[PDB]
Amino acid sequence: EGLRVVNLLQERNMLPSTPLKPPVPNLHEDIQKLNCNPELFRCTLTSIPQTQALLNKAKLPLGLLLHPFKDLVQLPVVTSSTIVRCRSCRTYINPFVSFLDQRRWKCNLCYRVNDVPEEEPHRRPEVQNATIEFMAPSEYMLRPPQPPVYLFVFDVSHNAVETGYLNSVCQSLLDNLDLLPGNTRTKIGFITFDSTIHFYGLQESLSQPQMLIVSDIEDVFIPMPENLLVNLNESKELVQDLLKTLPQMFTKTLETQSALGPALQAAFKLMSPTGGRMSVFQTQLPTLGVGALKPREEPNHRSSAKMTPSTDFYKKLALDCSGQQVAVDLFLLSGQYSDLASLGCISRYSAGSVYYYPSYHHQHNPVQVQKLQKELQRYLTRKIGFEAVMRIRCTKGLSIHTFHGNFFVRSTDLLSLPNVNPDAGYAVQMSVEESLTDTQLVSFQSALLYTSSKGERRIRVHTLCLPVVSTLNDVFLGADVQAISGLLANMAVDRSMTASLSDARDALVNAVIDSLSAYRSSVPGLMVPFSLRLFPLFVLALLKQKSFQTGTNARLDERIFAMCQVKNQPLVYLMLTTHPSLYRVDNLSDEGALNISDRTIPQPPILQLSVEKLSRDGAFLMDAGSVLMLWVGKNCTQNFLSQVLGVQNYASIPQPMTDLPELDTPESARIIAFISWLREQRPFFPILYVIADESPMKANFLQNMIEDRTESALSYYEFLLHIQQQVNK
Amino acid sequence: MVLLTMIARVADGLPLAASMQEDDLQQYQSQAKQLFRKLNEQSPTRCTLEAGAMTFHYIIEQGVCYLVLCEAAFPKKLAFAYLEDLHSEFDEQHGKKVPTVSRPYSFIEFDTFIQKTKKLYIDSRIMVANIEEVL
Amino acid sequence: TYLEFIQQNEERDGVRFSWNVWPSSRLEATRMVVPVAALFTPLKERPDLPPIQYEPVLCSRTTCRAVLNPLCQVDYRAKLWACNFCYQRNQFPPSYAGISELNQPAELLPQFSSIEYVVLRGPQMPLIFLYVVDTCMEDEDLQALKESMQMSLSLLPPTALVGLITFGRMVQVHELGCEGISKSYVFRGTKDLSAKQLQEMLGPSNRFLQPVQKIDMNLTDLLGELQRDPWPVPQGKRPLRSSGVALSIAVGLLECTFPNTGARIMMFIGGPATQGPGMVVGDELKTPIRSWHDIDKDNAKYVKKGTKHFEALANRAATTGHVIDIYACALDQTGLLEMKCCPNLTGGYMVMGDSFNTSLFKQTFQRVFTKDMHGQFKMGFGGTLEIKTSREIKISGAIGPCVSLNSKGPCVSENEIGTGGTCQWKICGLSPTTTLAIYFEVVRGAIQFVTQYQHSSGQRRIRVTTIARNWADAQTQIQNIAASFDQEAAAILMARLAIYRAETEDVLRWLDRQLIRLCQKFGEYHKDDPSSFRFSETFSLYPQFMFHLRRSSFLQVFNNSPDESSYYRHHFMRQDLTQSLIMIQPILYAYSFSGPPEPVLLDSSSILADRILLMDTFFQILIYHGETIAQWRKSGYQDMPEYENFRHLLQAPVDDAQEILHSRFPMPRYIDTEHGGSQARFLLSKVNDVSLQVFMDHLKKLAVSSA
Ligand SMILES: [Zn+2]
Ligand SMILES: [Zn+2]
Repeated sequence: EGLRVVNLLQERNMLPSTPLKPPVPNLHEDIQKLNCNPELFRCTLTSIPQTQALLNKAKLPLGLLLHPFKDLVQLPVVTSSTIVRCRSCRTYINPFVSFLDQRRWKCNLCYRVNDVPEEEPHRRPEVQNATIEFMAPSEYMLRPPQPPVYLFVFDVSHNAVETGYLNSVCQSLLDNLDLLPGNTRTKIGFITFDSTIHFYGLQESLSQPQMLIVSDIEDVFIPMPENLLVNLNESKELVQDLLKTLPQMFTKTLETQSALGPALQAAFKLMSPTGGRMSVFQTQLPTLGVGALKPREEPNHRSSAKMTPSTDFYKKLALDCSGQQVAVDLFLLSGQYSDLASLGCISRYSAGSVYYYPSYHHQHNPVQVQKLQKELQRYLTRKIGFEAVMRIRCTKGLSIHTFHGNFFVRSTDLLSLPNVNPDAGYAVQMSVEESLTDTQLVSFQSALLYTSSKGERRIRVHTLCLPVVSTLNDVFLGADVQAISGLLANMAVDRSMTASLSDARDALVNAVIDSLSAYRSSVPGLMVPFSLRLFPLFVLALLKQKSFQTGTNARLDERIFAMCQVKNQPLVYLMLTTHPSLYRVDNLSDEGALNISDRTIPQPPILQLSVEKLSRDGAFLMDAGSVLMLWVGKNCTQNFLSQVLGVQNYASIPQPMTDLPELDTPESARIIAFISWLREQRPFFPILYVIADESPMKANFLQNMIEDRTESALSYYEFLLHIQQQVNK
Repeated sequence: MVLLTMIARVADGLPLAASMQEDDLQQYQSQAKQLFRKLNEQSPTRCTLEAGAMTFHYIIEQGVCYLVLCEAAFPKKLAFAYLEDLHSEFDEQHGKKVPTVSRPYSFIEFDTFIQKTKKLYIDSRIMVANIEEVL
Repeated sequence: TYLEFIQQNEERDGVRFSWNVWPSSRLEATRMVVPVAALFTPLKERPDLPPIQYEPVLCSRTTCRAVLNPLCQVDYRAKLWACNFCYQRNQFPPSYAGISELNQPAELLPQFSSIEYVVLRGPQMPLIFLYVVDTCMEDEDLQALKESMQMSLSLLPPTALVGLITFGRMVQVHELGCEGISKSYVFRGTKDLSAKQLQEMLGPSNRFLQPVQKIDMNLTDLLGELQRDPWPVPQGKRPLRSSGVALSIAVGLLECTFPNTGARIMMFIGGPATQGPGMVVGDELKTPIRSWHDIDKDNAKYVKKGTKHFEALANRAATTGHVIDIYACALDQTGLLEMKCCPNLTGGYMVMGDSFNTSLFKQTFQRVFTKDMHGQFKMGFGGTLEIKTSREIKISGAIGPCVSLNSKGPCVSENEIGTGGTCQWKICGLSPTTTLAIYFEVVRGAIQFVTQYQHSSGQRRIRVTTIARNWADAQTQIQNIAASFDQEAAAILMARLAIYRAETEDVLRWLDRQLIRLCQKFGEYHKDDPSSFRFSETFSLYPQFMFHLRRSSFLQVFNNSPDESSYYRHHFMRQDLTQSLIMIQPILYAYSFSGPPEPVLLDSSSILADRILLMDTFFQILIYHGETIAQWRKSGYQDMPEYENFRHLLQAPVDDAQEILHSRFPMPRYIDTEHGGSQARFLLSKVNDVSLQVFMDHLKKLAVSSA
């Protein structure tokens, strides 16, 4: 372990060769063993400052990062006829409560003594598991459990037809039609739109589905009281025929304008009585009707930091969908500026999520074609919850004051989540409202009330316990650098809209300065604690990420989507994208985890993101979470060209090489064994393309070398030099 | 002459199945749950309750309450005919599993039959008391 | 013979005048009780005239431009003809350079005073049929209406264009043959749409108006899968029926796609409009539809606003040149009163029944598509009627299915009647039976009727009728005029005036004053002696016609629903003389053992018990079985072989009925009742101030006293 001090100017090799593990809170052995999984619930400071003055001195943000609906390997379910909650703050009984009278327990959040109901009480599953799911009684639902409703809204303008996205989306719905979450209550519907809005009636009594057109754009309505949202079980054959027909209905269209606004109003009216998931597919700037947006000139590498929505239309509409338990997921497949800064609001405030496919085309862009294919497979098959609400409770004295993520905050900090998807991550920032002089431990509890796809009201609960410290040194010792970077990233996105991108970048740099300057005054080189040895590196990576970079050719919709990913993804994938993992893979061996029965899985050491680590004589795999990029040197060995790639020379490697061939070699075995171990750790299948070469014009591989310099950004060593000039000014 | 149908277990007011379509509901669904709580082994097995502009009709069979709400001008004759169509089907499909369940709305998927039978009555082509008294 | 003259001139020229000799002096022309007027049937069929395929020879005077006709003086030596209207001398066109005495052009023969020209110069347009179907009705009625439409669709030419609009709460414009999807454009039946708006919202043949040959199959599969309006009807409510918005969309669709061409907008409703503009009644079943009693006491808040909406649609469609038909079958009323202008201003049909699922409607509807000896529909489209007169004759106006083109000229009179202020009228739809009424004013004489229309075959045709009537010899003015009176035509022409003033509001006081004035001018009598009054054979039937007219359902609207009044008046303002007389005064026949069937008087003194009557009102064919024959029939004498003569009797009126029961366009209702039956009221109410004898006594008392 070690509470040592690091001079970053002498190390410069401080990144370990093994994956970073989240810090263990300085807790007793019996308390920590029950603590929540760090993948689900984690804090930036595992040792909570006792006072707000202490927290202000440390110059580090206090906050939580949670992934509450993540897929689990084992989930205990309590079906108790009564759910034991505190009579004052309604905190669910949890492993960190205190049984004194054995028939009375003390709440660990408000300190009130409660009566244990006639229903070894500390052996109960509610006390033995920090993560647990309850069965919500009838008082925990405002209405009968809503059925699963899936409404798909397709843009079919002339530009949308040219992309060809409709073919894969309809084909993906066909392949996954029986895998959609839900029972026999499952409902489905379809809407297409260009300059007018098109509904689709689905009745078995008819030879074919009927297309109903609403052309009154300023005054939309539902043309039929039935057969628009149909039961998938009963209309399976008709839904299939409509999916097989849609890609061919608009081949010779001439509609160039898109009435996205009115189409969403119609879709909202259709889903309003029930709620559910609304999948919008858009390919261009909306220009017709309400919600129309003006064109905007893109920036260039010469542009300074000089973000926000153009209209509040899609924000007002999302809040309408939120009140009706409707979540809007936005699929943007645009080859030109579509003002995602405004369209994205439809997903932020409805607990949806946005998906971006820049310059999608069914022939010219095979990368985005397979990317949409893989993301739709997960999107349509992953579990789902409906009409959900989440509450975050913390021990008296601590107060959540800022929320981050896709939802709507109601009164008394009630998080409205029309849908809850298992790939969403949320962030919270809190402060010490009252000095924690009384207690030495504090707890945090998130409760996720939702309706399962089977029609059962469930409550998933996580509880995290942390100790309270009273010195500056103990706050620094328990700092979670990745969690701090994740919270800072979410805070900078808000600063980007509230102020500007310039102020967001300054606040990120000043975060490292003030934090380390506070540490220096509390102890020649750049001295940092061991828990923050990677702090300037990760913050530098934020400043070179697509969200906050400056001297790049990043376009408007590009940057907005990166910020959407910061606000919506869990911590683990923010880090994988921001600071990718680099391994040399032209010489994999058997020091790995050859424990998984019949597979070796090599474990190459993690390299730092510098070209100085590369070599024109070998090949290197980069893991950026969403994609695996395999850079092969111009002077690579002949053993790697044929036994792994299947090629006889560097000059015959296919330019778009969409993946690796499973050749009959032990070379193409270890690498396919190590890749398979990486892509089995995540739900969104990361496409691997070896397209990365010395000259594919797709070697953005070098962009992820965040330690090196460029004509517009500092190098890592220069960054430390810049930091040092300030810490001891 | 619109719709609101709820099926519950009389002993504990446990919800079994329901069916609601708006496009308020919060006030009358509450009253329908106050009624499910008051019903016991002394209550009338067939009754009609007056709620101002609305009217509750229910029957009790096999310890299972079948309740409907509608505007008062809806035919009282058709309300009980509709509840009879629901009882015979629900008792035939789940009547022997009702006294064993514990989750609320353990028979949600009865939603379908309620709604396909519902449209057969809201399209033209016993005891009376004030609900405020019972509550 | 004056009777032979009147008959032969209606057969040849399709005209029937009130006076066939015209006043030559201003004193007589002003003192004319019944005006000089004409019942004119422009497209009357006749013993096979030769369709003449060349342009009409026009007078070369820019003002006149009359058509060459048998009244023009022709000099076959100088190749000149003199206009009978303006006296302009005209050189023959180059094509007529070879005409001769022993072989002269058709337009000069007196038997071709009425003649039709075919003008073939531009590409012919196909016919257009737009079905506007109501879906707020029972399944028996909807299925029966669907069956009637598929029969009409099976009779259309392959090149005819068809569109389908269905409505109820919403209005759906169907795009036919979109292949694999069957799409439609849905609109709110709650707000009106203009022709420009509808053009923008929707985007030779259109996507909505397709040839029958290329679409009939997709239509047949669509027309057979139609269903009720899916919106529920709560207890005690009428369905939300958007008839007014459905029609304005049907009108607006054709106005922006095929203007100035023949087209039928066929609208089939199963109830009144209950929503949106044009609404006739609210959706409360407890509030009954307005009655004439309600109209009089201002207890009908929708009538005025609903009428104004359909009058705007009718004038939009008449300006564009399209036809609107109403086929209204329901138990209660349907709003024909507020919608009457659409088939009245245009030449559209108005059919009314209790159910589309009747032999009455099914047969009436197929009569619409009756073909001639060449397999062509008997309909005409976009007719333009121009009338030219001698300088002494002026046109007061027209009454009938038409609309003014507001073309001024010297023939236009100041004193205007009905649709006046013009010498041109547009008739968007006409049949061989379409009859107008033109009223004239004198300020031989000749009148020329020129009717240019689109034949159902696509050919452009011009029908020219030139008639002449003698000026009254001044040494026998009122004597020659009196003998030329056509009491049948004058009665219908005066009925035309009365109905028009009543339907655009005393009218009976005007009818009575003109009858008394006619008695005092053309009757024989001593002063203050009613016993001395007699009428000539020329005028003797006119009082009996006025008696039935002032008591008829055309002027006494109470005892009828407001829709029934508009329906009766609709068919009276379009019919010829023979059928119009039957409307005013039903013709009666008798069937008894003592002799063959005979025409008897319309008096209660004909209602015998041992007799079978056959009364023909234009709208009903009734067969009354007197108390004696009704008992023999209730007994069973007919079936006995001893009484085969009692089978000739009870089926002779049923034999003569079927012949006329298949000719009349609106198939008249067939009634069979007897003494004691509840359906004999229609006979006792048409039979008999009080009675005709009492009516004549009062008339003779007023005619012989002060003027
Ligand atoms: Zn508590
Ligand atoms: Zn002339």
